[PDB]
Amino acid sequence: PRFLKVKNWETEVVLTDTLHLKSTLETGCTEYICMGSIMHPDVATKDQLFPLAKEFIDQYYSSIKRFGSKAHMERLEEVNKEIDTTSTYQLKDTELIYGAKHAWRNASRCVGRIQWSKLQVFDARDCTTAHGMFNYICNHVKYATNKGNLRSAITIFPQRTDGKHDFRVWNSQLIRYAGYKQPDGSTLGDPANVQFTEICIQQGWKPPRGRFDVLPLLLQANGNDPELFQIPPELVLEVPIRHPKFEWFKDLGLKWYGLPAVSNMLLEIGGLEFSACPFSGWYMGTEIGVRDYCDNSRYNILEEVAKKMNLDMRKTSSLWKDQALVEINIAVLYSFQSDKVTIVDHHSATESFIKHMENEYRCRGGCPADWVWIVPPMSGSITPVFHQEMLNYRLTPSFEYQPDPWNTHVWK
Amino acid sequence: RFLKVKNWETEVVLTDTLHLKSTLETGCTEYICMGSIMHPATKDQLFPLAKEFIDQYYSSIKRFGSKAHMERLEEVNKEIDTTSTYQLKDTELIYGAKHAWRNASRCVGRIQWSKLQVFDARDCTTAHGMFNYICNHVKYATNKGNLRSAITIFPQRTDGKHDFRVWNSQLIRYAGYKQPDGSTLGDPANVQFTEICIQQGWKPPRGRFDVLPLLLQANGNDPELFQIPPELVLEVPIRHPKFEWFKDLGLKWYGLPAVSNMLLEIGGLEFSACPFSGWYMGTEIGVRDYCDNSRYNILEEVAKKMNLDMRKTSSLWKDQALVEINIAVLYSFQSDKVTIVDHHSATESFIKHMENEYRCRGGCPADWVWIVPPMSGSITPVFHQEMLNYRLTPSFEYQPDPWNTHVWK
Ligand code: HEM
Ligand code: HEM
Ligand SMILES: CCCOc1ccc(-c2ccc3c(C)cc(N)nc3c2)cc1CN
Ligand SMILES: CCCOc1ccc(-c2ccc3c(C)cc(N)nc3c2)cc1CN
Ligand SMILES: CCCOc1ccc(-c2ccc3c(C)cc(N)nc3c2)cc1CN
Ligand SMILES: CCCOc1ccc(-c2ccc3c(C)cc(N)nc3c2)cc1CN
Ligand SMILES: [Zn+2]
Repeated sequence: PRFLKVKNWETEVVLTDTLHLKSTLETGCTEYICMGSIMHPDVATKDQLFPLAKEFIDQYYSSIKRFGSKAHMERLEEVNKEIDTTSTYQLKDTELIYGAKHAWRNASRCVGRIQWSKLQVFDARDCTTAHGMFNYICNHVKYATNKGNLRSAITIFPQRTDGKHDFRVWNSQLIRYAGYKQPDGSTLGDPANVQFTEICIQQGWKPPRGRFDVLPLLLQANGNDPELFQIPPELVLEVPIRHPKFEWFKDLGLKWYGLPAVSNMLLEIGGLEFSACPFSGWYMGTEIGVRDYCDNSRYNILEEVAKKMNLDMRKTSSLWKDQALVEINIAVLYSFQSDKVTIVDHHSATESFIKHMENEYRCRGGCPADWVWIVPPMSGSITPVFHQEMLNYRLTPSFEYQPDPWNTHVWK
Repeated sequence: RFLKVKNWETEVVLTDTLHLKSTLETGCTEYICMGSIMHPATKDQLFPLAKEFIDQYYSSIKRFGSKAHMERLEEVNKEIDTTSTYQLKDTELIYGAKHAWRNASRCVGRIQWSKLQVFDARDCTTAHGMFNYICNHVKYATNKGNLRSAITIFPQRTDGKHDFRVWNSQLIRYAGYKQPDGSTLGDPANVQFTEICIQQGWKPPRGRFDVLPLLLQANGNDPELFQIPPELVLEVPIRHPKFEWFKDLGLKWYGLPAVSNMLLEIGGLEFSACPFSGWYMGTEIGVRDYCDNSRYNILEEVAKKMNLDMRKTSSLWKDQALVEINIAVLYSFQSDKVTIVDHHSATESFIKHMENEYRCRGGCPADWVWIVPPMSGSITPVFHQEMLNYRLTPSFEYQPDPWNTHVWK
């Protein structure tokens, strides 16, 4: 079965996927089970690495329309000799850039991929220490932020060698707010970040103990113990959240940071593993997790918004949760737009993704897409991705999950 | 292998063993997942299918290996030998029909699966008799607004040239007419079937909420038209608890969702006509796609009457009007005492249902893509619930529309 077809049930457009033939790794599904809603369903040896590097180099020389050329054959022989004599190899700058852009292009869960070719790639493979990691990360944050006109970027630190000298960013994102578990069980700040917050304090961080404390960077170079650094506050662009109609919404005291920069994933290119590779874009409004904050000793933001809206909160069928959720998302978009900080709403983002997906089917022969993650977390059926059938499969280069470094790190 | 499913809000982990019993394919492979794709016998093949079903029936009544289990297997085997098919016992039909619902991975309403009223219509021979059985189904299931789940099962497929079919997609739906300009009077989802009914002799009233006639096919014959008696069709005028102008939109909907175009498979037997009904979850009610005027959706018109800024999508006017429409649907059914469930309560019930099924059955096949409601997904408890999807039998299946296969006479 060389071709697979997907249908859009609103428009009746049918697209034909051949790209899936290049899929490399297992999905977790079988002919008898689907694991599509499952969150996640020793270094490479010499013999394991030869074919993975050849596949990548072949793909690279095809993309630049030099497949089979003298340069292609010479590059292949060079890589083969490096693996034979050193058990690994080094990517050229061009291949690194190509590989990072294509890991984004291949990210089946990412709705923002129409932008994939504009990624700014910062080569930090000469970095040797956590201070140098901090320098690279500050420059990335400053460049990507661009005074609110956000630019997508990735910074790539040295690849894994024996697995005992890994570079890692222990933060899950470069910018996130601390959370503090109180003795009485309540949470101050962002509840998602309580474990990592406790690690930072344990490493020596003196917490301000506020609602929106930007966490320090915890940076690990060359397998050494990680080191704490404070991001300069002038580099952290933030948006106060207010509402175009509800005067009281600003009184909730909410703000969010402008730059989503995920820093705990692994970038895999040609069998090489870049365990420190923070990448950033701009937000879709629904992602901003200000909803889980506590306004007082007992109430969510969602509950507190509904209470200030004078909604009936005794029955679920009044849809007070739905009403409040819409208004919170209105406030997020209004505030970012008012402050001229790049943000995209879920209608625009999904409409762009469908245009992206069609272009990729036409020009590339397919587009791996994970419906469970592409459909936004609200108003699903009124966005164009809901009635769009998708095929999910794993192409390389790719971004991958990796274990939390505190679970594996051997402390010096 | 046992497979774990995790809820990422509660951290509850359930262990799935039931998927090891599934025998039908899902469409996915090791290299490609097709979870968002909508649609991914002979004498010689029938008895293994029948044996598998008879086995699980007698296992379910804790009489596996019993004398009656063996005799029934011997009876079914002889009957396939001599007649190329077999007939289910009344008890087996009821078990089979209930477990087809129990196994419907896309249905969020399955906490109710064992309370299903099963109507045996296997003695039916004509479209007039189908009409009678269907009228009795509608009347019983409607129950003056205290809706009750029911299925009516017509005779099984024989050689494939004598199928019983309900040509309607639901027992009760509104007509939809192609307007001279291009807009739509009535339900846009039903324009094609409406044209079929008009071609078949139906005289259309050409309003916004014309209940379609039943188009009924018995024994492979040409289908016949019938008008459901209007007093059997319970309807709810849609109004809003805050917006007094909502009732001026003139919208209404019918109370009884009764899907009639799917195929029920039990023990290798195929029941091509088997309309089943329950009650609505409010988000299902497709009143959103109606046209108020010559150019505007109900969604666009509701946003207008709400005085929202409709020039930019980031004002979220679509999301705001959608919530208000769904508030009005629920308020209206509740005000008229017609059974309805909101998507918060329904998904909460389904999580409890999963817990029950993992405890007593070792798993629950679930299709996340279809279980998560079409609005406010992540603030319902199913969003963060991992699910395993697999195909068990008895099951409800899709089948082609009869007007693509039927040869007229
Ligand atoms: C430019 C604007 C971008 C937007 C609007 C965007 C949007 C999104 C959204 C909404 C998600 C799902 C979020 C969730 O479920 O919580 C996502 C996931 C993801 N994005 Fe993008 N994204 C952008 C840029 C990027 C870039 C620059 C990269 C990498 C170079 C990237 C890689 C990924 C990956 C790997 C995932 C999946 C993470 C996982 O599997 O856990 N994105 N994106
Ligand atoms: C009792 C109240 C019930 C509720 C609230 C309910 C709810 C739902 C919903 C919301 C869907 C998906 C809707 C959509 O995607 O448009 C669905 C699918 C389905 N339901 Fe239920 N349901 C109920 C009863 C039943 C009964 C009694 C049966 C059969 C005996 C049944 C069989 C199915 C099947 C087979 C599907 C999937 C159809 C397909 O795969 O295309 N449901 N249900
Ligand atoms: C905790 C389970 C959810 O996992 C997730 C969920 C989302 C993303 C993610 C990654 C990159 C993004 C970029 C560059 C821009 C943007 N607007 N959004 C992003 C969202 C990562 C992970 C895993 N680190
Ligand atoms: C270790 C991180 C814990 O946080 C987590 C953990 C898990 C999920 C989660 C789980 C299931 C999802 C499904 C089925 C679809 C989707 N589109 N997204 C999901 C996101 C989010 C968060 C963030 N609260
Ligand atoms: C048109 C594409 C989607 O297909 C669908 C979508 C939904 C259902 C369905 C079936 C039975 C239901 C019952 C008994 C109650 C209820 N409240 N809802 C139901 C919804 C069927 C089909 C197959 N036609
Ligand atoms: C011939 C029937 C035409 O109507 C149709 C046809 C198709 C779908 C449809 C398509 C894809 C869906 C996905 C990926 C998830 C989900 N949860 N639901 C879906 C429903 C609905 C309708 C109802 N308008
Ligand atoms: Zn799958």
